[PDB]
Amino acid sequence: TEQPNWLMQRAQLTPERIALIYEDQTVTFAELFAASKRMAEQLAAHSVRKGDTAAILLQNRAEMVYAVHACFLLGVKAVLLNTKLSTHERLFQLEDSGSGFLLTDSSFEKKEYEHIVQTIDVDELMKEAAEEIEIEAYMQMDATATLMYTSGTTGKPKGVQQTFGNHYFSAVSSALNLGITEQDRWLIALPLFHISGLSALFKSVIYGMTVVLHQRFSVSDVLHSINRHEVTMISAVQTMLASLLEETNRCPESIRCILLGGGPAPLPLLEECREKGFPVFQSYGMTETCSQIVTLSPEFSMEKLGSAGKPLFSCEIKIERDGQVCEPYEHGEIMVKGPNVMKSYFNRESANEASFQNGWLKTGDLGYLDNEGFLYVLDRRSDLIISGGENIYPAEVESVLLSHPAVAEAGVSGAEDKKWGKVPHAYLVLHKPVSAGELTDYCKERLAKYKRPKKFFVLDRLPRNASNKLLRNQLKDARKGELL
Amino acid sequence: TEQPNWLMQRAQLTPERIALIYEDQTVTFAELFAASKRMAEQLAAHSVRKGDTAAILLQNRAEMVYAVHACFLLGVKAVLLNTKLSTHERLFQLEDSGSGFLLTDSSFEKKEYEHIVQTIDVDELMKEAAEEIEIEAYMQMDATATLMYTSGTTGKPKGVQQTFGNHYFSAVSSALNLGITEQDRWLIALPLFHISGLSALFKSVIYGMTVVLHQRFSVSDVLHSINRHEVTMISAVQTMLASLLEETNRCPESIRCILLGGGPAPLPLLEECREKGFPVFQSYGMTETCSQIVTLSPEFSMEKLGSAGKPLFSCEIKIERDGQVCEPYEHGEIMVKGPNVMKSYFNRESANEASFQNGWLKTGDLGYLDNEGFLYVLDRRSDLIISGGENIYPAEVESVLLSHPAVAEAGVSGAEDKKWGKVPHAYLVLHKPVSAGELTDYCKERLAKYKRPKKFFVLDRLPRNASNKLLRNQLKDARKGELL
Ligand SMILES: CC(C)(COP(=O)(O)OP(=O)(O)OC[C@H]1O[C@@H](n2cnc3c(N)ncnc32)[C@H](O)[C@@H]1OP(=O)(O)O)[C@@H](O)C(=O)NCCC(=O)NCCNC(=O)CCC(=O)c1ccccc1C(=O)O
Ligand SMILES: CC(C)(COP(=O)(O)OP(=O)(O)OC[C@H]1O[C@@H](n2cnc3c(N)ncnc32)[C@H](O)[C@@H]1OP(=O)(O)O)[C@@H](O)C(=O)NCCC(=O)NCCNC(=O)CCC(=O)c1ccccc1C(=O)O
Ligand SMILES: [Ca+2]
Ligand SMILES: [Ca+2]
Ligand SMILES: [Ca+2]
Ligand SMILES: [Ca+2]
Ligand SMILES: [Ca+2]
Ligand SMILES: [Ca+2]
Ligand SMILES: [Mg+2]
Ligand SMILES: [Mg+2]
Ligand SMILES: [Mg+2]
Ligand SMILES: [Mg+2]
Ligand code: NA
Ligand code: NA
Repeated sequence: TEQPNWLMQRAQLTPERIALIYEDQTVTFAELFAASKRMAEQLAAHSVRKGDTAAILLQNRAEMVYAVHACFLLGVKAVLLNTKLSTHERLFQLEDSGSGFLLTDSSFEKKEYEHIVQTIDVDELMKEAAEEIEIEAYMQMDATATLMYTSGTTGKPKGVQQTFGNHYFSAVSSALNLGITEQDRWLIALPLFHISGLSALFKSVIYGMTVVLHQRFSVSDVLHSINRHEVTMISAVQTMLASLLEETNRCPESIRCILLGGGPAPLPLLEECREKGFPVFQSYGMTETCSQIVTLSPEFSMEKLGSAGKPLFSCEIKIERDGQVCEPYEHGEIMVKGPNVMKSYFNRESANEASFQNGWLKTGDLGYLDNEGFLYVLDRRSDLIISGGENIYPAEVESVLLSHPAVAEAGVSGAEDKKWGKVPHAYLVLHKPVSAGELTDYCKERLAKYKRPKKFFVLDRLPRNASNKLLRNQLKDARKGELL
Repeated sequence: TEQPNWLMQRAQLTPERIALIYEDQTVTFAELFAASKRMAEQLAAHSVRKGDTAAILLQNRAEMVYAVHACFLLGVKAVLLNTKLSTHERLFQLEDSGSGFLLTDSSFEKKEYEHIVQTIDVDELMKEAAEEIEIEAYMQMDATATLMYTSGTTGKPKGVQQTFGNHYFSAVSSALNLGITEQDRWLIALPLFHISGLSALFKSVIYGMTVVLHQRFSVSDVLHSINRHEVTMISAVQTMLASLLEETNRCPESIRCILLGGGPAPLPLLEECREKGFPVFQSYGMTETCSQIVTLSPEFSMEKLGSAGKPLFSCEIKIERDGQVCEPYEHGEIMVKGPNVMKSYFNRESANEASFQNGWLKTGDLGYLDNEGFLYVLDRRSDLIISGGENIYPAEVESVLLSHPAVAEAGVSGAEDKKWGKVPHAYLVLHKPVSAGELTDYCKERLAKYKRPKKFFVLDRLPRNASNKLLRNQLKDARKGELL
């Protein structure tokens, strides 16, 4: 039921091994444990207690890594907040998660959260003296460790409860797939508030593996850092991968794995990576599975071009249509099972009832298996748009647009975009006149920047079926004029 | 609470990878699952049912690997029988374990067991037609998978219940310690009825790693097999390591890990291996921990010479004397904890109550921890003699000797042996005269070869404490004459 705290045990086993490279800082596992314990001590002085929930709002920094581990050492659930959200979106997640604390810094406006939660500046925190405490020496396998919001298909996101067991099994199953050696070093340049970034911190302490951490993604900095630090592993969404190949015809020799996830990649990009020797491992995974649950090796990447691979060890996948399992190549809903699959959504009894069916999680994605069991994800959802690896839910964007008094009805769908893959376009029926600029200013207070419509169209009615349900796939073809 | 059957998933994932090389003949994971399923179907036709217990009595052969997996595919607990035991010793274990079946071959005297268990000849079995069955597609993590007998300190051994979860976590923790790559291959030339050998079969399917299986250990054949099949990993007890060093001064280039366990090694041997580049990882582990639980890497083998190393990830060790905490360097009983620790001894109420203390397992070994947490096991037991990595319990050997009509009292202690480490000597008080030849003939029917006393001595009294308990340590000193 329990394991020794991973960071604590890792510091006991290999104290001097490097845990984190960040800018000009190198942090050993012994130093990481000491810093996380000290932050935990300072948090306990601000009355944080075992069983509490603490939200984290930070850019990728060493201090963010300390805060996550410090929560674990106190027995406190960590809510990872997306730094690009508007205040309005964060406030809902602070309230819905039951967070009693917000750990952030001066680059965010702490004042507008004072009413809901006790706000703590991580940099001022670390300057304070505090009593020593007895830390939580054990992680309970079925306890919720972290919460991440996603799947806003009804208009508001759901908090995914990720257990310590989920994270352990994700890291173990990935190591069984990719192999692990003492020389491996993993570069993380995507957000730590997504499981793509955060999972590397759990791999780090479980494997005893260095993470090279970047605050932002810059191709030139990443190539320099790979060379300076002998990086062997790197995670990317397809936009990042495309930017890398835009920069160089050759992959750095030390890279043995580019773990690609977070949405579909254009086929010519995968073909060019294979032709030029970039060792891309395409993968399929989500917040609910605590990162990858299916991965595709480069040796199959051309024969199975388009596939996300096979399930990781201990994990399982099937394709069902209306509760009947599908034959090979027959399209249906992707359902997954495994020790890395989330406990449940937080405080969403009805969604949990619908999403789980006898131990399997319904993903809401459509796909098929070929006759050797390789997974092919079909890009057919209209309730989800993926831009630069960031999920966007039309129901959320439509809810915000409807709230404007000039707006009678609203529909949002994804438009092709050479850089971002897809971007949201808005389709409106209006009571009163309103310009695109007005609408964009109105959305800025309520939606993260990547969620706001890149184009607006005006219609007399939107396409609906006989049950009055919006037909989002038909928006791009309806009689419309562009709104300026 | 369950995982897909490891062999089934591994065959699904990498069917063409080599699972087993035996007499240089190759078995892929696809072929291994097919042979294991077919033997399971043949066993079901002999009325073997989910929930039964089957004992296995086989030398190291491919068919013994099939049998273990076939049991898993039927949901049957597998009792691994030591092939060196007398018929008498094996009959006790068949009855104690509740085995309904015995899976063996014509190398063994099957007629002796058919009064207690239904005996099945694996070679005859594989020639039979049988109907297809629905195999058990999942392994229950807390269900007992295998039973192995050990710890005969009361005079009869105890059956260790090893769960699927125990074997999974043993394999994962070892991979996290040693690293794992697609090129790794593991050579096993020690009995599959010990967990030293059996654990490699589970590493094999979980990692997707070839096992090179030898029926016996010959140094020249092991060396030829390493270079022929590019072996990288090999398991050994110290007698095996000494034979290797007598044969060659150079370790084969492909070997990256010699995993040493099963008892203490002479320090000049460990120093010589380090001097000549043999990558020896000394370890501490037992049946009850489903193999290694503490291991030491070559980089510390000089500075920590005599150490067993540090606990594997997820595992823990402490030292206690009289239930009190022991400071570093303070001697006490080694106690261990981890997901690889056995469920319990089978139907041994008093032993389970005495051996488990608040979630920790008392090992019966004495040791201490240095100020960096490295474990030093002190060779101090007199209730256990280790001969060539085989455990010998004086209580068992004394019981056999006492049952002889001429024998009034008996005490067995370990004598130094250059080749085997320790061999048993017997110390006897006699009712009537009896020769050493007659006692040896008597012991042939009741004890495995390595357990039989190599020398007998006759005394008028044996060393005993105030409560008339034998003081086995002091037998060596006693006033005695050799019995010819
Ligand atoms: C793609 C990223 C790196 C782009 O950010 P960046 O700021 O560098 O963009 P630039 O090219 O430099 O230009 C900045 C302008 O572009 C805007 N912008 C930035 N991001 C987006 C965006 N997503 N969509 C639309 N616009 C964007 C900026 O606002 C700016 O605009 P201007 O001011 O100039 O006008 C960055 O977005 C990024 O890091 N994306 C990745 C986020 C992510 O990690 N998603 C994955 C989520 N899914 C999961 O975590 C589960 C699957 C998983 O675990 C996984 C995923 C990937 C890899 C591995 C795994 C795994 O299994 O381990
Ligand atoms: C040491 C071995 C290989 C010796 O056997 P072998 O038959 O090859 O000996 P020879 O020198 O060739 O001479 C043959 C005659 O020698 C007699 N004899 C054989 N063995 C012994 C013995 N142990 N003691 C005394 N005499 C012996 C025979 O009479 C033979 O005569 P013939 O009949 O041939 O004419 C062999 O004994 C051996 O394989 N020992 C290892 C057993 C073992 O596996 N012990 C480990 C048990 N402990 C565990 O499994 C838990 C710890 C663990 O998991 C582990 C252990 C080691 C390494 C790694 C791990 C791990 O954690 O994964
Ligand atoms: Ca500053
Ligand atoms: Ca990672
Ligand atoms: Ca893969
Ligand atoms: Ca953005
Ligand atoms: Ca054993
Ligand atoms: Ca007890
Ligand atoms: Mg950038
Ligand atoms: Mg099996
Ligand atoms: Mg019978
Ligand atoms: Mg031999
Ligand atoms: Na691989
Ligand atoms: Na200590």
